[PDB]
Amino acid sequence: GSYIRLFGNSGACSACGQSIPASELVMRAQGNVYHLKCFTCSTCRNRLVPGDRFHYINGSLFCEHDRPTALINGGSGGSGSIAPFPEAALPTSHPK
Ligand SMILES: [Zn+2]
Ligand SMILES: [Zn+2]
Repeated sequence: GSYIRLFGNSGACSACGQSIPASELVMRAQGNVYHLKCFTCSTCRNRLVPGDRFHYINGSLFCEHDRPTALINGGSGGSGSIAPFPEAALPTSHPK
């Protein structure tokens, strides 16, 4: 295993992967987990906020400012995607 940076294999965000604590709520979407601080677009690094417009395509984070229009299934009369909320997912393993 090479991708394992999550103090083992409990849970981590694809942006940084620095431990998913039970204390810090994490943003979960289709089938992936992210940190509320790591919830930023990969184009302009705009933080996605619950109540603000964001884009989630192929498991990637974009924003209203970039708005990848060349490959957005549903980008018709203004896509209305809103950033999800952070909830507690899984605790990280701590090797004592
Ligand atoms: Zn993170
Ligand atoms: Zn952006």
